[PDB]
Amino acid sequence: TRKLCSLDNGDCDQFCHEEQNSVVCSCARGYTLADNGKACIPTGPYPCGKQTLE
Amino acid sequence: IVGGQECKDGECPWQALLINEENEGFCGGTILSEFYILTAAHCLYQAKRFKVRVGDRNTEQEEGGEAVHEVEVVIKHNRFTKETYDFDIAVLRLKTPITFRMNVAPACLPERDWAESTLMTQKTGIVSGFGRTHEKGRQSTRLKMLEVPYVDRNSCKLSSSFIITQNMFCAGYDTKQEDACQGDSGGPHVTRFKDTYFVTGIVSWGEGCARKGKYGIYTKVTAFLKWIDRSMK
Ligand SMILES: O=C(c1cc2c(ccc[n+]2[O-])s1)N1CCN(S(=O)(=O)c2cc3cc(Cl)ccc3[nH]2)CC1
Ligand SMILES: [Ca+2]
Ligand SMILES: [Ca+2]
Repeated sequence: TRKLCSLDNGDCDQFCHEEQNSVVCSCARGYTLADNGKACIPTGPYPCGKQTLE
Repeated sequence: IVGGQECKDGECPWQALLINEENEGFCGGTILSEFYILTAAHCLYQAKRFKVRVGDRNTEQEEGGEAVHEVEVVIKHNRFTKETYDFDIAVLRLKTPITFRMNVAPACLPERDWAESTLMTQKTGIVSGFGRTHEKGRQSTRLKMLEVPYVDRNSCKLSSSFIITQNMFCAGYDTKQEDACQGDSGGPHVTRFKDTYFVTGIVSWGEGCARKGKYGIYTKVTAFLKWIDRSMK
């Protein structure tokens, strides 16, 4: 039965690692982890991985 | 690319094009950062001196967003074997840094274990390029993209006349007439997760293009993450 990172990516936006028996989230370079510890906020324009919108 | 669709404005911004002396595209690349381009080692023998163009979607017209960059350092993998295309990966350090802008932006590098259990178990990734539109054909003048399903290691080995090493994975279609093809090599294979694209592979080889019962073979980027990290210094 799916738990932690195996359940919808641990609610993380990007990387998910199971430290102990709980989820630790983290983000690609050019992102920071939000206060909720789950979402990844781009720290500039043109962060990696995003189609360009202007 | 055989089949697929055009990359529309802003949709394939991590794409780079290695161009020869005659200013003609011979291979793709993926933008990793303002200085580093990811490509296949086998592309490094398809021309003497080459540059890198970014921001192009139509090689027949200058929509004023294109830039060419000279290569400063080429780091080819020391175990590349031309006979089997194993370790088909290289990094280019550019002389001058890329300016990110519309149609120009890097793809993310994933973390290894997460990528293997989360990215490579998605249904599909996206491969893009300016290469041939069919086996016999001419190179596309428009940048194209194609969604390709990941294929089971086992099925792929059964299908291939050449050895598929652990440094390679297969993607594409058994019968459907859609595939990468010559000129696309070295280009990106990326996998979307939520709304972010990660680099998962490099276009490497196939037996022809889009043949029934054959697939496309891509260098497995996740086997090389440490190596890429090293090369970028
Ligand atoms: O059949 C071969 C092979 C020679 C090989 C292969 C594997 C190991 C060793 N050798 O010598 S495949 N060709 C013909 C097809 N071309 S290609 O058109 O440049 C090409 C690159 C490519 C990449 C993908 Cl992902 C799919 C189809 C492709 N065709 C690639 C080369
Ligand atoms: Ca153009
Ligand atoms: Ca096929």
